[PDB]
Amino acid sequence: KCGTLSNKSPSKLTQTPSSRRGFYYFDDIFR
Amino acid sequence: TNSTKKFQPFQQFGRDVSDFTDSVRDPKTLEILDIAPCSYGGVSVITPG
Repeated sequence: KCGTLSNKSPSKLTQTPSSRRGFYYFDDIFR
Repeated sequence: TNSTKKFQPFQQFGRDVSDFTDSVRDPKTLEILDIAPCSYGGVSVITPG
């Protein structure tokens, strides 16, 4: 049913530095 | 009393620095309100013995 790819390139694991990203509202109380 | 702070609908209460409830939403309507204690002021008495 689902398609199958024949060939694909191997995955590259290059890394990049984040910069002050990925913060969330930890509570549901108004401050 | 009436208050001028509008916040996101996942918040219900409001706490100050001393963790006292200062701002609240309302049920039976949708309106923000400010709560304050009604004990206030310094009282001093003078007696001549």
